[PDB]
Amino acid sequence: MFRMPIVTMERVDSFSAAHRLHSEKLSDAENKETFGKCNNSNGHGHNYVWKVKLRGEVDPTSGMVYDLAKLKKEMSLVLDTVDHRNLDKDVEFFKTTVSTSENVAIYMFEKLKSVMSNPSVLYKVTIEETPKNIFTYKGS
Amino acid sequence: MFRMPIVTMERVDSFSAAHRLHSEKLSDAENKETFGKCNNSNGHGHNYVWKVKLRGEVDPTSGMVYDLAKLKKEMSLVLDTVDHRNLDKDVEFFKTTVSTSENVAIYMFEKLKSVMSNPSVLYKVTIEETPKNIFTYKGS
Amino acid sequence: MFRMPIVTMERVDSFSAAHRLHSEKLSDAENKETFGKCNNSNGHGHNYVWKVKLRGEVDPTSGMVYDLAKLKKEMSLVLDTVDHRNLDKDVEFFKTTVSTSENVAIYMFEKLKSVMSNPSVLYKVTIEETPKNIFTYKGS
Amino acid sequence: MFRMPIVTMERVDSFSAAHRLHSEKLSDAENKETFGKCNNSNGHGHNYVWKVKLRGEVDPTSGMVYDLAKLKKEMSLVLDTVDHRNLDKDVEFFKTTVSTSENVAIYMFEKLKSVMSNPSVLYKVTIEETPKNIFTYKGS
Amino acid sequence: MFRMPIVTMERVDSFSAAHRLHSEKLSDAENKETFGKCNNSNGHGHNYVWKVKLRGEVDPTSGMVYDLAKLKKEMSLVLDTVDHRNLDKDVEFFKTTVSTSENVAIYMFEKLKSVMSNPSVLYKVTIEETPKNIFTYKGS
Amino acid sequence: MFRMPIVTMERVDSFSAAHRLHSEKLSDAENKETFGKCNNSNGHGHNYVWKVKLRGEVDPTSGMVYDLAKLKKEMSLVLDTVDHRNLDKDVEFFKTTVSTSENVAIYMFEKLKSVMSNPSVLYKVTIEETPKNIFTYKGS
Ligand code: NA
Ligand code: NA
Ligand code: NA
Ligand code: NA
Ligand code: NA
Ligand code: NA
Ligand code: NA
Ligand code: NA
Ligand code: NA
Ligand code: NA
Ligand code: NA
Ligand code: NA
Ligand SMILES: [Zn+2]
Ligand SMILES: [Zn+2]
Ligand SMILES: [Zn+2]
Ligand SMILES: [Zn+2]
Ligand SMILES: [Zn+2]
Ligand SMILES: [Zn+2]
Repeated sequence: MFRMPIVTMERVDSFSAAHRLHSEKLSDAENKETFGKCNNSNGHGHNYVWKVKLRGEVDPTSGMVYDLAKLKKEMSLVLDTVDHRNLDKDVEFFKTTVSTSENVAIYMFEKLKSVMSNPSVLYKVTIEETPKNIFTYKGS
Repeated sequence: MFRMPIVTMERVDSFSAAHRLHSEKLSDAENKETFGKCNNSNGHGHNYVWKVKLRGEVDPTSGMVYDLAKLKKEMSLVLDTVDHRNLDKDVEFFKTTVSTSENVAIYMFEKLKSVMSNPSVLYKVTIEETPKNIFTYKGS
Repeated sequence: MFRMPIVTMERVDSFSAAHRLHSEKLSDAENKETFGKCNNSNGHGHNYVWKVKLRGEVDPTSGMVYDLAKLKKEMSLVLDTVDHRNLDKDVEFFKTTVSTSENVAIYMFEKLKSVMSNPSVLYKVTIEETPKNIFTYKGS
Repeated sequence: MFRMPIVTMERVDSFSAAHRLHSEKLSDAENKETFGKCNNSNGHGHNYVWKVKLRGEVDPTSGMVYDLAKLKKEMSLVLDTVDHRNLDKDVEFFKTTVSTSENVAIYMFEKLKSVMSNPSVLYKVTIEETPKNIFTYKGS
Repeated sequence: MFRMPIVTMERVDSFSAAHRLHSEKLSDAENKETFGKCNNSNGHGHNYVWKVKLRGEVDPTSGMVYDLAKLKKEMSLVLDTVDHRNLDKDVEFFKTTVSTSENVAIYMFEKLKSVMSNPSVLYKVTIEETPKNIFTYKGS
Repeated sequence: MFRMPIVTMERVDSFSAAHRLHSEKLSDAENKETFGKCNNSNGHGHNYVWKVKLRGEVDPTSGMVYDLAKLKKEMSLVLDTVDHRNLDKDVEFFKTTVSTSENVAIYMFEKLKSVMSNPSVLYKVTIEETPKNIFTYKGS
């Protein structure tokens, strides 16, 4: 056995979605106060940038940390759940957990981990809600 | 009189909004066929980039095509109508004109022209629905 | 009849390709002198950004200058010819016209025009050879 | 004779400079009112993005609108005048014309035109004072 | 008690400032040699990008690592000290510590920490002096 | 002695290169299957973004983690080996190690470390093969 160099591989994609920040554990007034304009009753939306970062040994034969073709398919499966959708209304997960970008990052990390051929190399998910507001999550 | 150099001045801002592409002049099936995933019943959303381009003589005293402080205020007035809103439900204009980015560009151009201290220098509006889909409008 | 507002619609994609700048109408020395490091005998490469800009009346029913789904398919047909290829060796056109980005812009414009469902709205092609070197072409 | 396709070629570079917006034709109070925080007595600064756009026939032999190596040298000559400098204090031109980005665009266009091997193809200069504030100039 | 997922939240803003790199502990010649063109006597300037990264448990009710509205106000307080200013002349801190971007990152981190409602979640500051030169600091 | 604040300094540059992903330890069919379109026999290419990140104590006199002028020269030496070249054919290293971006990141890290005046501060190399595919390496 010979341990190979450890490298990271990150793949960037995006999805467009609507949402409204509204907690079922808060009153109407509290939701307005906590979430401000993000609580607009008819919602608003974002192009979310999703970056998926893997870390692992370089394979000596393929030269890859992970098969990009395989990652593309797995990421597509996750993106299908959220792209051109309303997070709070169309995605079961967000019925019971507020759709802040913190919680979106967690959702995407966990859903991806659930579909991956080799989930052990999943290292970090990034969600950019806008170019100015960036969230990351590395799991438990 | 002495005509001064003609220069353009462009200012970039953004707004987050939800929408759904659905024409009242189309059947449900036709809307699905025309608009595809963009017709998702609960909508989706974008961070829209708005660029406002002015063209005019440079003022010999101030060195400006237009007062940026004034433009910022006028652009804010327009952005207030759409930011963190649902275009089709919250903005009267989109009740009767489909919220394609073509029509958003027209809306923003016309609304801005309506609030400007000097609307004669308004030259072009750009809307980037995503980084990959860009629309421009120069008026009548 | 009622002429509708004229708007532009631009769609951005990319392709990765190898090339070498070498004219069959120049000597070896002249090619080295004209093209410098771009004449490296084993070639070099770029991620080329391709932007396709259309201009036309907004449709009153669909709200679109052109059907994006249709454009995506037509652009794919063109991109298939160049993506992950060697321009000078794999693309017949470049056997007899030097693969400068000027000539790539012309190639992509003409090939796209050749496959378009409605080529009359094609307005401009942009090729970014790198983020710093940008070329555009509007046809004859 | 055979007229060749007309293509544009644009090259992007940058320079870092300090400035203060202050007109000798305005009083202290007027300068404060016209220029606001831009009139800060000790100045402020920008990374200015400079884009130089040329337009002309493609050469049948070289495939180029202009020799990029030559443009790089000519642009360097202009950039030497402004990079890591204070516009108002170090550049003679700005002693008598206010250093607004409108006037910077004009300055760079004219200075470049003055050093170019083939100035007839110079088509447009862009200055981005910040990513949000963009100016262009096409000459007389 | 139940420990919640740990997520990062990063907010990006910018400021324009002039500076000159000049150490009071170096001779004129040494300053020229150490700092080169950055020692230009009348200074130069940058649009500095500032990114503020927080790390902490997601709140189960609000879904947030930190209140963005609160962060915006706190970051504004820091930005007021440097925006449209000359670092070395207008900001007391830089009279006695050289205004390299390393030291700017430290300054902004410490000043922000000093005004924060909950400074325990401050994790990292980034300063981009230009798009090509990036500095980060995580405190003591 | 007094330990100074630890800060990172990162410098971004780029190079254009051709390559083909093909392992000498795989059959023709296996190479096609492993590498797909990346195995195109005449190759393809990328503008690779290279970021070089250093980490170390801030110098109390210069205010720098490292001399940028020195880093620029050292990075140039590495870039000379790959810019406007074919990785697999022109660079000895890639004759025996597949030119995946994982292995490019390792190559650039090790080659830079080999030429650095102070290699102890080298912390991380990033290679962006395209804007969507990003690799990093921190050494052994
Ligand atoms: Na909302
Ligand atoms: Na975003
Ligand atoms: Na929809
Ligand atoms: Na956008
Ligand atoms: Na070559
Ligand atoms: Na490019
Ligand atoms: Na000032
Ligand atoms: Na800028
Ligand atoms: Na200076
Ligand atoms: Na910057
Ligand atoms: Na290949
Ligand atoms: Na890249
Ligand atoms: Zn939101
Ligand atoms: Zn949409
Ligand atoms: Zn090339
Ligand atoms: Zn300024
Ligand atoms: Zn500086
Ligand atoms: Zn490749």
